[PDB]
Order: sequence, then C-alpha cells, then structure tokens
Amino acid sequence: LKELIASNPDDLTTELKRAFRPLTPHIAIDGNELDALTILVNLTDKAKCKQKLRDEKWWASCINCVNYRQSHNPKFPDIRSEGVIRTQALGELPSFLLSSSKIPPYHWSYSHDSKYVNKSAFLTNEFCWDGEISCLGELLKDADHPLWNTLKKLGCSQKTCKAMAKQLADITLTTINVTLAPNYLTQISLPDSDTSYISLS
RNA sequence: CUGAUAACUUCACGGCGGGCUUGAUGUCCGCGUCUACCUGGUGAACUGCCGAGUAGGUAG
Repeated sequence: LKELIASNPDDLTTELKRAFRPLTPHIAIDGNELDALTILVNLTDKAKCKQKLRDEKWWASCINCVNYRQSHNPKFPDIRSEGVIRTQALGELPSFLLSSSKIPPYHWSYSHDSKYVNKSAFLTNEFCWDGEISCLGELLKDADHPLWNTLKKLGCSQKTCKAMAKQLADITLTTINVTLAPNYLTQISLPDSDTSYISLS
C-alpha cells in the first residue's frame, strides 16, 4: 500500500518493476491512475513517449497470455510439463491444517514459455483499484466499466479495437487442462477405503 | 501400492616478511575440647635315652 510515497522518493526506475511482479505487497492505483496504466502498457519490450505499443496487432500477443494464468504451477519442479490449472481449493479445512485455503488466492501468474514473459504485462498484474484486490484482465471484459475512458485518454485506440475487447475475453476462469500421457506429470495412488483406490497428482 | 518408476559432479594449486610490558608495595590483633569403659586358652601336646651342648640326635 505504497502508491505515491513509493512513486517518488527518488531512488531508481525498477522500484515499480519490483512492485507489480507478484512477490511483494500490492499497491492501490486510485489517485494517480493514468500515470500507472502508462507503465503496464510500456512493460512489454525490455511515459507517453515510447509509444506505437497501443493500437496495433500488439493486442494479438496481449490476448493470448490471459488463457495461461496458472493458479497452480504444473511446471514445478520439472521444466517440460504441459498444463493449465486454474481452480480454487474445492472445499474447506479444519483449524490445524495449513494449506492454500487458509490464505486468499490472488497471486496467479503466466507460465507458458520464454518469449511472452514481458508481453504478458498489462493484463496479468494486480493493482487494487478502489475496493477489490483485482487484476487488469478480469475487469476489462465488459462494457460498463470505469477507468476505460482513460484508455481513451490516449488518443490512439479506435472504437473498433474496443469491439474485440468486448467479446474476446468471455468465459475463461475455471478450466483444468492436463493430459496424463505423454506427459512428465507425477502421479500416485492411495486407498480411499478397503475396496478401491484413488489416483491423484 | 511411497511429489510414483530410472540416475557417477569432476580434473589442477607455496600466505608471507619485521618486533623490549614496564616502574612502586607491612595482613594483623584474641583463644581450656572433655567426662565413662572386662575381649572370654577350665584339665588340655605328657615321660625318658645318647651326646661336653640353649647345637644335634633317639624312644612309647
């Protein structure tokens, strides 16, 4: 919760880059808003000056990263492991069993390949607009949404590139897609009673 | 029916040079240890003989 206090203490550039990457406490983009959304649209290459990253087929590489957001990481710890898993805990746990039902689930991150790491900006970072701690890509998938005339603060995005952001991101955030063969996933089997056995990965 | 099933981290190596802990010093004064104590071998292994013999031998 260090939004403008951490914006200009005159340290260095990458204080913000350490602050959006989800291994840190969040910030809350409420007061100074257009100067922060010009950062995430400029975190793709590795303000308002290094443009032509706005209203092009840039969005074709920008839309492909929202499918791969990975609640759970199927590549841990072996590298070659294809899979997409995004589902919460499915139930509840008692008082003395620590798991990820006991902490809230808001640090999910792109894990597909090497090239699209920087181009997975602008829709996979989390910025706490006024209430909700929320991302940027699970918000711009509807029409009647604020901080979207601030997309028109930049006089570049025509309202036919708005017409794709209407209907591209429609139903995505519940899937599980792993195929057990041929794959490098681990799996075991355990008894559920003295009659059958349940496999689990 | 085990975060399941399989798995060689390896090769080479100079820590070295030099060096003054010193000067001075009063532990002293006094002092009652004492009283009382059963160790218990019955008669029991006795008497000659040779040799000058507190040595040596020898009898039943």
